[PDB]
Amino acid sequence: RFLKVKNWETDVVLTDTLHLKSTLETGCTEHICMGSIMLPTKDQLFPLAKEFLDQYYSSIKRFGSKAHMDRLEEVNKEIESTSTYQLKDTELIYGAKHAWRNASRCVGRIQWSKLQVFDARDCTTAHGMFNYICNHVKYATNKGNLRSAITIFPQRTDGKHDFRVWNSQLIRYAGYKQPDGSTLGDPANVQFTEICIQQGWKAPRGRFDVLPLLLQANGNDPELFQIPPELVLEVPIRHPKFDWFKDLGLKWYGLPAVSNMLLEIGGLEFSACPFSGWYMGTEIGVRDYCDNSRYNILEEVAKKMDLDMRKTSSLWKDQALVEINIAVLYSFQSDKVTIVDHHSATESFIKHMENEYRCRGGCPADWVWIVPPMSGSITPVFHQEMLNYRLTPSFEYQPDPWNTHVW
Amino acid sequence: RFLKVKNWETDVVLTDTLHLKSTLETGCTEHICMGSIMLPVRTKDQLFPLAKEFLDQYYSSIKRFGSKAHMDRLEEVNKEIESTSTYQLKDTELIYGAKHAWRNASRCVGRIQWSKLQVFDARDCTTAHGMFNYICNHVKYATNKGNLRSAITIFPQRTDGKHDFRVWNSQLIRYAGYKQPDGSTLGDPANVQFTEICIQQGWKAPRGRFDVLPLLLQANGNDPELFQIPPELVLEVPIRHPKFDWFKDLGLKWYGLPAVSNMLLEIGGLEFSACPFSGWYMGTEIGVRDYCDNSRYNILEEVAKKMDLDMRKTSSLWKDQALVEINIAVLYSFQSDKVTIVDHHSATESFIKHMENEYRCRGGCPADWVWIVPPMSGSITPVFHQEMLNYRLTPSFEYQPDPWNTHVWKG
Ligand code: HEM
Ligand code: HEM
Ligand SMILES: Cc1cc(N)nc(C[C@@H]2CNC[C@@H]2OCCNCC(F)(F)c2cccc(F)c2)c1
Ligand SMILES: Cc1cc(N)nc(C[C@@H]2CNC[C@@H]2OCCNCC(F)(F)c2cccc(F)c2)c1
Ligand SMILES: C[C@H](O)[C@H](O)[C@H]1CNc2nc(N)[nH]c(=O)c2N1
Ligand SMILES: C[C@H](O)[C@H](O)[C@H]1CNc2nc(N)[nH]c(=O)c2N1
Ligand SMILES: [Zn+2]
Repeated sequence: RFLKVKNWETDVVLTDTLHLKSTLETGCTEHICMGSIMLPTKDQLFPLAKEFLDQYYSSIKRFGSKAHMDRLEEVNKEIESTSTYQLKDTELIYGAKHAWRNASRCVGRIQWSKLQVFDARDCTTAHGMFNYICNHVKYATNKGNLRSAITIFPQRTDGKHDFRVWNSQLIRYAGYKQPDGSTLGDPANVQFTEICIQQGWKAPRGRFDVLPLLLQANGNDPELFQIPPELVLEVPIRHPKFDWFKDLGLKWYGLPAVSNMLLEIGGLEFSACPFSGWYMGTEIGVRDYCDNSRYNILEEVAKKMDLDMRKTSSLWKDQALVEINIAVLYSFQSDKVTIVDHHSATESFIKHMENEYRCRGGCPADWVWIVPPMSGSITPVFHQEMLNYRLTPSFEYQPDPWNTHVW
Repeated sequence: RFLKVKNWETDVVLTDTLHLKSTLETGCTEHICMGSIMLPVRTKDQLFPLAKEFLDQYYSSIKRFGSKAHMDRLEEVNKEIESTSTYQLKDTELIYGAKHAWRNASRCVGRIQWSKLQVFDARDCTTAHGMFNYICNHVKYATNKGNLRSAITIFPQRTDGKHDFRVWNSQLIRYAGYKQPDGSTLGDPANVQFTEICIQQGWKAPRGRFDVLPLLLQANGNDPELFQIPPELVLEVPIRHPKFDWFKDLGLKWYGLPAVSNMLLEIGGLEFSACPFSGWYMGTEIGVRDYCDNSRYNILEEVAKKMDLDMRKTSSLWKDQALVEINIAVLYSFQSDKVTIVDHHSATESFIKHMENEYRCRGGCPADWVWIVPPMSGSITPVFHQEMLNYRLTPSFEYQPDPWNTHVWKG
């Protein structure tokens, strides 16, 4: 029942008891581990609400109090009569923060309790969604001094009136297939860009075109909105040593903001809940720039560095990778836009894990995602055993709405 | 039933059926994943089924399933177990079994090579001196003056668990470690405990930074005995850098032959507690782990100091810069000395081709992503982007606890 995790660098051993509260399935079984797979009614709703409210009242040291019992009574009456219920503001804030706390793939959770929650449950139209999202963008960006935030649109009802942000992130670049076979812009976004144009977007047809928002309110057909250009903070990428680096013409945006997940709190489902923090540098320098399926820039940089590209064993890919990641960090830091390096972020996560074991009895963590995509074992998380399990409140991936939607 | 894995870079999707042949447990449940946990006497009753499963697999592989030879071998083994409580593998079976234990090793990125394994049958061995001679021969054959050849030496199987053959060393070749009164460590800090055991057993320690440890060998459950591998059989590579002439004066070297000696080989329910095996290094093992782990030789600072990197803030990525240069130096040095080594790009690319082939001909390839992805430059290797399924197939290699914890000292 009680499980131990060992750090092999320090010999520190921690005991996990929190996993006993896990509810949902991992995808693994006693016969098969799926650790590396990316995607592994009134009757159902009351136990979910009760479980949540119990943890909430426990959190504020009022478990088994009259107010605890009265709220449980209130919620039960509301579900029986209306088939759902509404969260109190205090409950919504607690829930959003805990969804982040429970996000096993997130290295940045030392920050979990510092989250600004924007209650957008009074929103009714796609134009309303756009205004809420602009305000989130401006608040979170804060002229480069980034602040974590989430904006929460109305919860699911019958499932035919969902609020959804069609975009995977609030800010991303367009991709276009070229009449010569190559891709201009971000190849990740070709399909979404096409849907945008199909819905009327006038595409600039450049390499770094900020995509418009496609917003769905109340199960309606999604609508197109452009984020005011002056709210989208971008960083030109230069290198502190290589003057030629700026000539690659690279830039990235300052605000990482995931907009396609589903927030579950107390059995209630918030299908539009865009949230934002700040970048860890490797996301941009390793994945966005160097994935073969993305901007794929390793060859160009290595050439400009005049490395021997004839043999893999010269480690030319590795040398150029480090330089790209040095450039990303330098550029953000020079322009006073919040960023964290992978050494700093992983060190903080280990401290967060220790805090969580001490105060909560554990911390669900997914090693496959937590270990950075470069220099893995020179970061402390590589050497740390982690247990992965699912706790609620939670964030869950949801499929692209253009698969599901009927026009 | 069918399980799919996807490659997120190529969109190639593969379908696993081989997982249906798995019966042993992973550590994981529907409620918890233990994929990053390093560590997640048989009765007759349990032995014949295991022997039957194995022999069925072997006879299928030689296309003789259900033959008279297959049926006669089943009867022969059944009678041997009923009568003696165990059985002996034919040489052909032992070879097939050792190759399949490697093919099945989900943490091994080098498995494209699995069918090329030289098997040394040491089941006639009776004493520690006998074990020493067999291990010396293994080292010489596998080293092959730098042109490394994969091999395994298999000592007698477990009988009652009171007469185990064991190599106490975790690898045939490793360097000593010495803890100093001031808390600093000379040599490899991973080996301090074992080094103290060797000294207690009578080893005269040179007390330098790269002293090759002696072998500590246990035959037939007896107390282990110390033996020094002839120095002329231990091939080493001094580490230098192609551009940085100061790299040589760090005084680094490493041994050419990686040889794991602490694992248990299970074939058909039989347990081979002493089965040292060897291949060749992937460079990152040495350049990333052995040299740069904080708990090992821990050379990053000294290298970065000599490179004159900005060390006041981690965001200069000085650790990452020094890491790459160290790994270039390891590959360069081995290559210049004509000692077989593989870089992480080549090894992972070959692994993906191996895995795809296995899906096509075998219906699967169990793989442990946490171990298969290299400890540097993870996402610029193709394995990072490849979904994997981890499950346990037999024959297999299993970790066993260090024998000094469990040994009954005879005196
Ligand atoms: C404040 C700074 C933050 C940092 C440095 C950070 C860092 C990261 C990183 C590096 C990842 C892996 C992302 C990837 O590889 O795509 C991640 C994932 C994730 N983060 Fe955090 N994060 C931060 C804030 C937040 C916030 C505010 C939330 C929610 C309120 C959050 C929830 C999540 C979730 C749910 C995932 C998994 C996403 C997915 O499945 O695609 N993070 N984070
Ligand atoms: C021929 C070249 C080979 C290469 C490049 C190679 C590469 C590797 C690497 C990089 C690892 C992870 C090592 C670590 O992090 O400690 C590994 C693990 C492993 N290898 Fe291979 N290997 C080779 C040959 C072999 C052979 C000949 C066998 C057995 C016959 C074998 C069986 C295993 C096993 C059982 C593990 C898991 C070890 C453990 O749990 O400690 N390998 N290999
Ligand atoms: C298939 C699938 C499943 C899943 N759960 N998730 C995905 C998104 C992928 C994961 N890996 C790359 C891409 O995710 C891109 C988004 N990255 C995270 C971030 F940049 F948006 C971010 C960083 C810090 C804070 C913050 F709020 C947001 C795909
Ligand atoms: C706790 C625990 C469990 C486990 N299964 N295993 C360990 C050995 C660890 C794994 N990671 C570092 C160390 O293993 C060190 C040995 N590495 C493998 C090698 F170098 F010997 C080798 C390389 C290529 C071919 C070959 F035949 C041998 C510890
Ligand atoms: C197949 C494998 O699970 C996949 O490539 C994962 C690996 N680890 C990751 N880790 C993070 N942080 N983000 C990712 O997108 C991925 N991708
Ligand atoms: C805790 C974690 O599982 C551990 O540090 C693992 C990670 N991946 C590894 N991968 C390899 N090849 N070898 C190792 O020793 C490890 N160590
Ligand atoms: Zn698992």
